[PDB]
Amino acid sequence: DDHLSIVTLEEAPFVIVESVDPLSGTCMRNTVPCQKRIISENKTDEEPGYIKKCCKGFCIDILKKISKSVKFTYDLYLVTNGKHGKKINGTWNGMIGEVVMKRAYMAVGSLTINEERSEVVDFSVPFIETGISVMVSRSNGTVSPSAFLEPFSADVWVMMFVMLLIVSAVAVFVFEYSFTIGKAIWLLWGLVFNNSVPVQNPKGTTSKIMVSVWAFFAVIFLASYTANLAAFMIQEEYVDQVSGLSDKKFQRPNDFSPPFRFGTVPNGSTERNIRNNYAEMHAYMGKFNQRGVDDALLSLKTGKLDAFIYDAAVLNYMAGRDEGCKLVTIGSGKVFASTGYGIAIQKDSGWKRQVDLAILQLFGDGEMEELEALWLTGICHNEKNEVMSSQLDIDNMAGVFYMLGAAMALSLITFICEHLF
Amino acid sequence: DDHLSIVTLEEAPFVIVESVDPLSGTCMRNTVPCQKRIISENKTDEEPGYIKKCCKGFCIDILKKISKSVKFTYDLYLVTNGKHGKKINGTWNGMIGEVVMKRAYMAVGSLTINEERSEVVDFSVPFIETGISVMVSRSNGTVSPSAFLEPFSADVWVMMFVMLLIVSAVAVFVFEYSFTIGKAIWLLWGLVFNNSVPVQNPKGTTSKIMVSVWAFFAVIFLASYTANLAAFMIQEEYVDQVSGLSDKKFQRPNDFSPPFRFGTVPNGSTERNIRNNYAEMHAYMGKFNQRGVDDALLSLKTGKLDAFIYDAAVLNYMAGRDEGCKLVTIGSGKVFASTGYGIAIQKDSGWKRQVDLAILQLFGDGEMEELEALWLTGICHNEKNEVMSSQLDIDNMAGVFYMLGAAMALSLITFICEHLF
Amino acid sequence: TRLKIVTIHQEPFVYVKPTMSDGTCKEEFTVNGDPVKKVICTGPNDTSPGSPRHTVPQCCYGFCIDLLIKLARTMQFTYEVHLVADGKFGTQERVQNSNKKEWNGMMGELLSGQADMIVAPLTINNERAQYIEFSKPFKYQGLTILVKKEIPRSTLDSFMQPFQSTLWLLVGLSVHVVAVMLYLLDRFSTLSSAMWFSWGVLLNSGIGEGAPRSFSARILGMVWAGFAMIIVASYTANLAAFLVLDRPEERITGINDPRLRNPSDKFIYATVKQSSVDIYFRRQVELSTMYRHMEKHNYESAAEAIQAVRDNKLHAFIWDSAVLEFEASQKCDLVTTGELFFRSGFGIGMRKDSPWKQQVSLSILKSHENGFMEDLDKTWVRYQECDSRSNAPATLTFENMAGVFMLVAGGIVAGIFLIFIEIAYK
Amino acid sequence: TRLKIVTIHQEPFVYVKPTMSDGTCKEEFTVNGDPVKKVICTGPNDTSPGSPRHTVPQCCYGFCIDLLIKLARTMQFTYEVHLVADGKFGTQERVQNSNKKEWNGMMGELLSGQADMIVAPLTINNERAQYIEFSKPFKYQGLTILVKKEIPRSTLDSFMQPFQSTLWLLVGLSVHVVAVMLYLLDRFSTLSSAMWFSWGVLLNSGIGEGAPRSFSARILGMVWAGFAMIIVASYTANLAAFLVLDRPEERITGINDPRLRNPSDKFIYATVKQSSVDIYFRRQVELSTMYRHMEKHNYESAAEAIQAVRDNKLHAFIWDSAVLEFEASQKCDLVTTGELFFRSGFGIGMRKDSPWKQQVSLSILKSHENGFMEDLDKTWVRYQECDSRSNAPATLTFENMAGVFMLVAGGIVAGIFLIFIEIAYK
Ligand SMILES: CCCCCCCC/C=C/CCCCCCCC(=O)O[C@@H](COC(=O)CCCCCCCCCCCCCCC)COP(=O)([O-])OCC[N+](C)(C)C
Ligand SMILES: CCCCCCCC/C=C/CCCCCCCC(=O)O[C@@H](COC(=O)CCCCCCCCCCCCCCC)COP(=O)([O-])OCC[N+](C)(C)C
Ligand SMILES: C#Cc1sc2ncn(CC(=O)N3CC(C)(F)C3)c(=O)c2c1-c1ccc(F)c(Br)c1
Ligand SMILES: C#Cc1sc2ncn(CC(=O)N3CC(C)(F)C3)c(=O)c2c1-c1ccc(F)c(Br)c1
Ligand SMILES: C#Cc1sc2ncn(CC(=O)N3CC(C)(F)C3)c(=O)c2c1-c1ccc(F)c(Br)c1
Ligand SMILES: C#Cc1sc2ncn(CC(=O)N3CC(C)(F)C3)c(=O)c2c1-c1ccc(F)c(Br)c1
Ligand SMILES: CC(C)CCC[C@@H](C)[C@H]1CC[C@H]2[C@@H]3CC=C4C[C@@H](O)CC[C@]4(C)[C@H]3CC[C@]12C
Ligand SMILES: CC(C)CCC[C@@H](C)[C@H]1CC[C@H]2[C@@H]3CC=C4C[C@@H](O)CC[C@]4(C)[C@H]3CC[C@]12C
Repeated sequence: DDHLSIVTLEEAPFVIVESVDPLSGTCMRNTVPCQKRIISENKTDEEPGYIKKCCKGFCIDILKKISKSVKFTYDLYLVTNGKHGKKINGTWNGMIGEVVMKRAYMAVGSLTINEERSEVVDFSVPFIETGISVMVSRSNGTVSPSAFLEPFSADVWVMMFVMLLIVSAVAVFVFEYSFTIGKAIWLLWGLVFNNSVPVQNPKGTTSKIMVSVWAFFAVIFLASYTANLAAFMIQEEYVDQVSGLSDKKFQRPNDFSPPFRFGTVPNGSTERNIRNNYAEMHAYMGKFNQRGVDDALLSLKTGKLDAFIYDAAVLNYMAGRDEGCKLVTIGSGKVFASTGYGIAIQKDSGWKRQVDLAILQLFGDGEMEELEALWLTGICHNEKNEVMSSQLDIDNMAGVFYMLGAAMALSLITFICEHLF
Repeated sequence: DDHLSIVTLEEAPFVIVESVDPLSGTCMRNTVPCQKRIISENKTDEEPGYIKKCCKGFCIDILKKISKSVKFTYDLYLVTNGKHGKKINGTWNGMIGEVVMKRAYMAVGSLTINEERSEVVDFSVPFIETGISVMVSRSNGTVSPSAFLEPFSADVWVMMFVMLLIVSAVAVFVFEYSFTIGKAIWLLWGLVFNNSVPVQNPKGTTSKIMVSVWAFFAVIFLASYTANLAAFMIQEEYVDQVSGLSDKKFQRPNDFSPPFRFGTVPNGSTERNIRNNYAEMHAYMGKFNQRGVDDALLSLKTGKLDAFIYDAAVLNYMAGRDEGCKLVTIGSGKVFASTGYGIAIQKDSGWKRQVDLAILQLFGDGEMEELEALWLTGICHNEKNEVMSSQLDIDNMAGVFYMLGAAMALSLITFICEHLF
Repeated sequence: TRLKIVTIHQEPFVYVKPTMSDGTCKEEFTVNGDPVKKVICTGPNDTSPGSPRHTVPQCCYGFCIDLLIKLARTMQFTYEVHLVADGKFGTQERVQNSNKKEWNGMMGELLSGQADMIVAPLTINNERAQYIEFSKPFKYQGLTILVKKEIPRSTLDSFMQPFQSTLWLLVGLSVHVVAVMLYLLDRFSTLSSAMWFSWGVLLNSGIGEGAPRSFSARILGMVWAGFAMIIVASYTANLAAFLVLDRPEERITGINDPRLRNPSDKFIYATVKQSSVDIYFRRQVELSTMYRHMEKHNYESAAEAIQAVRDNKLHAFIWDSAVLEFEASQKCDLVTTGELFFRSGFGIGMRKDSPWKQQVSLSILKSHENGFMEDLDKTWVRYQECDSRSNAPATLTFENMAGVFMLVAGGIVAGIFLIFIEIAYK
Repeated sequence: TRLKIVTIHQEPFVYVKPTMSDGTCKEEFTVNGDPVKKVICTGPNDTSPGSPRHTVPQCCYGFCIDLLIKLARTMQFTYEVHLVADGKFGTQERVQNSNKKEWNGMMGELLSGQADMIVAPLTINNERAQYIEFSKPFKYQGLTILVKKEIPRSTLDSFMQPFQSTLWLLVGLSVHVVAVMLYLLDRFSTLSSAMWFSWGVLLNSGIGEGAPRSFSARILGMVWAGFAMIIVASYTANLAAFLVLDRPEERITGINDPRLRNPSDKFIYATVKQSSVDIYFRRQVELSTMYRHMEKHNYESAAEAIQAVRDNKLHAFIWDSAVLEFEASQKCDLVTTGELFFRSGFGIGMRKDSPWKQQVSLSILKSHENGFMEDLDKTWVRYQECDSRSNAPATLTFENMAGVFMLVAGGIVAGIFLIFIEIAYK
């Protein structure tokens, strides 16, 4: 028979559950209902709740179209014992607990493909990339102090001053054939910076021609300096908090400033991988684990937790759905372990080929790339660079005061150098 | 039985026909077959061709999902006697010629709903708005001569030159208690326009304070004048060639400059409406009619024809798919007669209700608004405003030369007014 | 012959105004000297009658009214107009937890036989077409979005804005420090003419011709000229970036914005209760998720919804283009943005057994081909009071440059005090 | 034990180098002092055989090669590598107008038994998965678009650009006219000191302190100051609009682009012949319409396609992100844009009856969990030679400000002539 059950877990946008309509009593249109069991009657096991839910998402719709692809009906129900699955005491739990104990024959959800979960339960072709990701409230903002020199590169600035030296040293050549070099530097330079200052102009007719062909250069200099200026004085270079998993901070949390509060959700594949690859990290991070992703988000916003490690796809989804773009994954979406969301199957079953072809037909005809944007998209998904419509504080405009202070001190250095020599 | 034939006309993006694959010999995937009637063997009628055509598009996809909605199969064939339909000599032609002679029982294509076509053949709910539209090679480019005064309105300019008189008439008050008003106007005004000119500064200490609190105003004036400046000097106001159908040009083509070359495709609903509503226009435009829309586009680009009138939707499609945005409908997509593309049905048939309710779920669920962008979208359909990255010719910067010439003449007027008085 | 007609109030289509004197309103003429035809409307004093439940004989006029009069002369029938009490277009609901479904608004009365003809901008829809048969659309349109635009959040209400107030101080304090070092580096290698160089290099007023004399102070004066240029050029460039904000943030483009997918505290949007847009929202697959949001924000009618959009009470509104476009044309503060989704026009619904479907459809098609309602479009909604200011840099009005006038004015009134101080100084 | 492996040349995955001396290439080390492991490649010289119609021994190295060596030590098998002669990934075609369909490229040999293991960036696909079974993807990726960016068509190759050359003349002619009227309106109510006011008001050089004396000429001098400000401010604002060309960074955004829907003379784009993208083009409903276009522009391999993109021969290219991103990181002239559509990773295909599918899949998953190929990613493709700060304003290099330097230099050389002329003048 083609009728086979489907089991899932209420979590992530892939599995979002909705209740029944008060007036209709049924799920909405194009909705396959769901099933769940409840435990009551004190110590004994009571009858199941048999509340029929409406649980859908980016995986459930794929289940719909593969159901029409292979022409099979099904029903949906949820795991009650366990969430993801751990081979605790040699017994699988959650998703794998259901699959190895049969009575499911299928499993659709955010189940991570890995060797441990595959040795007993083979997986189909993954339909979306995922893995491990670290997301933090990585947001400081550091305007580079030399943002007022950025409009030109150092090569151009230095060539500007060597020209100002070799033009003022000829305008006291085209003018000797009381206007010395000390006043041609002070003229030729007061034209570059608008024409604010009081200068002492030449008097020969061929030297005013040179001051003019230099004032045109000043006009182009200030036209091409100030072209981008209020976008260089507002451009903040955010510094990422943690370079990666293998950084010196995570290796030795203790020998630094008070260690980063980083954790995960225990009894999951993310903790499963980290305990194997980094047991020393696992020993410390066991104390910072939290029940769910919502708890992690609240902890990060409140500041008690300052880093979170979890599945890549879910964290990527939660990044774009935040009040502001404060929370962002480390590495601009960097994944330290590439896996995929597969469909759990019983070993040596002929449905695997059908499922693989049904999944790949979506890649081929490209009818789910629009489904990618239908749900997994947020406001923060398109950051508006670092420039905005913001005032200029003293934080922004403080490479000009450093230069003014540096000359405020070099003038005194050369003052004493005069008064002794 | 539910099997009813479908007829169509090869026209517009709704009906685009492709041949069979040389290696496969059949239509592509998801392509309903099409048939077209052929005539040969000199005067007599030859044997049937039975060519395997693949006619698809927007209306064809609408037909596909309405056929899946109502669960009926069909076949597609093309009209050869007539294209759209004219009740010539009391006999219907084309689409209506087929429908009144049955052998199709249905009609999907670029068919316009109107009373004459509806009195004999009822139409379903239209799936897209359309009608009559005039498209021309609308182009020119008129940079307004006073684009150098547009950064501020007239209130602000006049109040600037009233404040300048007020300030210069007090800086020779805060300065009495050789610097007369003639030099406070020439100072207070040489600061507004950068500080290029040679001025004669005051000498009292409380008058330099006024010149300074005015130089700060000059700094804000030139910061807010030049903020948008190179977008006002480049902003071209295109003038539409024809206001509308009922303009004095179309009413009396002859009593003007050589009359506009405007025509259509004869034997169609567009000419059908115009001969009724404006027969005087029809008499003149009969000589400028052309065989097909491609001929119209080529004629407009070559310039022999300088206006085209046709169905709204087709012209809107062709506007966005041109080399450049030279061709565009008059009125920015204005339609002078609102109609819709309906489906031609035999009168007193129960399929009309089914067809209406099978078209309307496309509106309700919104699964064809994406179909709207799937085919009917062009590059010029989005445009890039009137500002670009373009040099400034004289045409752009010729409101500054008009002002310079006008002062070049007012100075001489006041020169002779001195030399006489 | 005798026909009963229900109508809803819609500003670009149905102008409703309570009658005065005996119960007949004026005969005011249009701009082109044409009379504004009126019809009697025994309509409720206020929407959802309640305590003032009185059928005032108001007068109605507009696009639909002129269409009614044209069909009245063509079809030779008598009619009366009375507004719907609930003031809704119509949706399908149930009461008392019963299997049967009941209609609202127009179909809550037309289906009951209380109304024979429906004349209102009623959008064609599946649930609407199941119970009544619509005629051909007399005006094709699609849903659109009206944004607030009351505050584009880049409003120069002050010209001191480009810099933040602990940088104005530190620019106006770094002038005196550099002056009192130009003076000291020159004295020990005048004070008024150092303090004048220091300023008149910043403001570019070119006032004060004293230049630092000694080689120590020419370096500091040179670098202060550089500092003055960078300060003033940053003020100028940042003011421009405030004014060249003619492209305001990210405008919603159709029903595509991710912010529409997910409800948020800042972003709020809704439509009219029991309207076509509600059916579209529940009728879209992805739109069931945020259906929770606007259910608490939905307005009873579009008039107060648009009033909320004008004020800082609603950000984005969704409604038929033929209404929102007209409202955006009458008021400059409100504009519409985004592609027109749900391109479903209006129409005239008919009863299943009403012997007028074919002939009324032919009548409206005839009105299309002869251009009668094109003239109605030009007469009723073609004012275009606003301008296509989009893709066009704005012009800085007065009250948009009033601060600099107050600056120079306040400089005068301070100078008349400073002159007393100066004469007293000697 | 004995296994035959075919591989294709892909720069970020497969580096191919013809061996010299006896037939082994160098043992060059990486940046971190690690040896670059090599394998023997009996592939055809210069892609197609041509004149060197022989499988010349070569050495291959890269990401896939290191994955091969890891699986070689784990699985304990012998292998040899030889490049595919046709140099294609593989598509399904027919010959001699026969019903049977034949494969080319990798599956033109693996399906024939000539290859046991496939190690190449072969995208997983339906037509590809029907004939062979793919393992788990060892690198998930999607298709992306690489643009030319060689010329953004807003390149200031001169500073005289902001004005057109019949406005430079008419600004440099309107100086002498206004000078010779300042002089005449002053004389009859000097010429050198009028011609100096006239210029030094334009350039803002502040040179020449003569001011027009008579009331007639002060009006003309005032308006010439206004004209000079508007001229120079238009030059400045238009230069800025040329330099602030950050907007042209907005280019083709994924497959969803109207210019991709329709072919055009200007816009040309294509991919590699008989590749995954060709199948996706024919596997897409809307993409059959313009499939005519790239059929005449498609390239034999991605290397020469990218070379064409670098030059002015191809505008937009479509290929796997893992390749185009690396190429854009190595060369600053090429960057990629658009969302990653068709997010289908690579994989290792297997024969239907080959008894290694499960164990090879477990091996690659184990390599994922232990972070071996994360180290491979850092070693092989992580150079990041190009700046990733897109939408960051650029810095005007030399050769991007060389014209003004030549302007002042030319002023010097013309001045040494003008000084001879002036001394001779007296
Ligand atoms: C000896 C020679 C003497 C020469 C004297 C020359 C003096 C000429 C200079 C004139 C400019 C001074 C105008 C004063 C107006 C105050 C505005 C205010 O308080 O409101 C703003 C706050 O203001 C701030 O942000 C704080 C600024 C501190 C004073 C600035 C001193 C340094 C100026 C450095 C100048 C460097 C220029 C660089 C070029 C750019 C905010 O506005 P609001 O919130 O809407 O409140 C309305 C304000 N209202 C209450 C007034 C209605
Ligand atoms: C008595 C007192 C005397 C005072 C004298 C002061 C004089 C100071 C003024 C100096 C500026 C003049 C520099 C000349 C350079 C020529 C450039 C050229 O030919 O190439 C360009 C064409 O050029 C044009 O478009 C035509 C311009 C005509 C000459 C301009 C005269 C008016 C300048 C109005 C000035 C108003 C300033 C307003 C502020 C903006 C194009 O470049 P290209 O295609 O890459 O070709 C390379 C060029 N190359 C062949 C040289 C390599
Ligand atoms: C006189 C003089 C010189 S010589 C010089 N040489 C290099 N640079 C820039 C630089 O080193 N870098 C830019 C970077 C941080 F990327 C590296 C300069 O800015 C100057 C100035 C200068 C600059 C602004 C001024 F306002 C003044 Br006064 C002088
Ligand atoms: C002195 C003086 C005055 S008084 C005046 N009054 C009105 N306008 C503008 C105007 O009338 N309109 C803008 C419009 C076309 F929309 C209508 C001016 O430009 C001026 C100038 C002026 C302006 C630029 C100058 F450069 C100089 Br000198 C003087
Ligand atoms: C009191 C008072 C008012 S009412 C007012 N209305 C508008 N603007 C804007 C403006 O003038 N702009 C110049 C621009 C283009 F930059 C924008 C104002 O600045 C003010 C001031 C104001 C503000 C700061 C002040 F310091 C002073 Br004194 C007055
Ligand atoms: C000979 C010669 C060359 S090589 C060259 N390379 C770059 N640029 C750009 C530039 O200088 N810019 C200043 C900016 C920021 F606006 C862009 C040039 O202008 C030139 C000139 C040139 C051009 C016009 C001339 F009039 C002269 Br003389 C020289
Ligand atoms: C103008 C001459 C005489 C002296 C003043 C030098 C001025 C122009 C410039 C030269 C390079 C500049 C520096 C460039 C980079 C940095 C590094 C940053 O961490 C602090 C600011 C600082 C240190 C800038 C201060 C201003 C600075 C020192
Ligand atoms: C500033 C004092 C000395 C007056 C001299 C400048 C006067 C005459 C200038 C200022 C604004 C100028 C006008 C700006 C606008 C227009 C309208 C356009 O269709 C033709 C040019 C024309 C008509 C210009 C003519 C000259 C003008 C009126």
